[PDB]
Amino acid sequence: LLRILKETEFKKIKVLGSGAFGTVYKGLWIPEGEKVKIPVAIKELREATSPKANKEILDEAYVMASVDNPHVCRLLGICLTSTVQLIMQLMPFGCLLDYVREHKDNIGSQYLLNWCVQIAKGMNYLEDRRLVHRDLAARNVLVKTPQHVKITDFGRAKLLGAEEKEYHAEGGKVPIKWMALESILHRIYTHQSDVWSYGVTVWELMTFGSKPYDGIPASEISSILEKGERLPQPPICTIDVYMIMRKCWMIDADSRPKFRELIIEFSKMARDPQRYLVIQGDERMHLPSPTDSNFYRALMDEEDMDDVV
Ligand SMILES: CNc1nnc(C(C)C)c2cc(Nc3ccnc(N4CC[C@@H](O)[C@@H](F)C4)n3)ncc12
Repeated sequence: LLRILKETEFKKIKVLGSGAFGTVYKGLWIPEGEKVKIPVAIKELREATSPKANKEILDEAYVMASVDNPHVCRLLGICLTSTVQLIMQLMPFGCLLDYVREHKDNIGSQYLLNWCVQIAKGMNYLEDRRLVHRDLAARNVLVKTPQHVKITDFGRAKLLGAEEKEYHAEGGKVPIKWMALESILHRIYTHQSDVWSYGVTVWELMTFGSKPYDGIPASEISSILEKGERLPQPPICTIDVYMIMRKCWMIDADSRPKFRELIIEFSKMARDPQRYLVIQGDERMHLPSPTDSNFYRALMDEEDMDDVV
């Protein structure tokens, strides 16, 4: 289900982010000279000749091209010339981690709890398609509007065979602080280790983007986990939200909740959000509406199109 397009049909407008793996641009799809110009995000591979880097972005593209759900990001297209470029939905905002750090002062309990529900729904969808994401984290959730988020960043995701429970991973670099103990010790990943990561992701959100285990080095993490230490109760959480988090980090992976249970439990809480999260100044916090997000987008496109002239 890869739609392979010509590189010449895309103009890059602006850089939205860059890391060691590559660059994300805001681009325009221009298939007909000057008559159609449609905004898109383009992720471009830096190391065009590296077989390992090509492997990684193509695996990402494959997983991303086989998903279709409102709480999950999908691949619109690919270009395969001298390098690889993934063509993706352009969001007005970046990742949720950056979002919660920047907009801390106006984020209320209803938003935090809707985000929990939406990520669980997105993960439930992925589990139903046999996908183990293996890198769920607040930095890997995108903001489409403040009311609507989506799971992305499928570079590490694996498609389990029918009825198979586990993915046994090779060696390499891994995000220790989001991983289940069995993943650290034995390199085993499942939907229930994805549940462990989900609990860390909730904890990032409830702390408005604190780094987990801040101070403790990565190589110390499995030791402290085996000793029974876990991420601390965020200040805004009542015990009922923190217990859900703590259930996600139990040693027995089958004693962890399921994504479907997490959708039901967070839905219930979202029905009366201020009982479950205690935020000061909750009732007078303003976040942009969906129509504001379109305004912001039209505004940004106006100045960027003036810049290209
Ligand atoms: C201010 N606007 C923006 N800013 N940053 C990003 C990235 C850098 C998070 C954006 C990303 C996107 N669109 C998509 C859609 C689906 N997947 C992504 N990727 C997934 C893989 C990651 O490598 C990153 F490219 C985020 N981006 N739209 C807008 C962005």
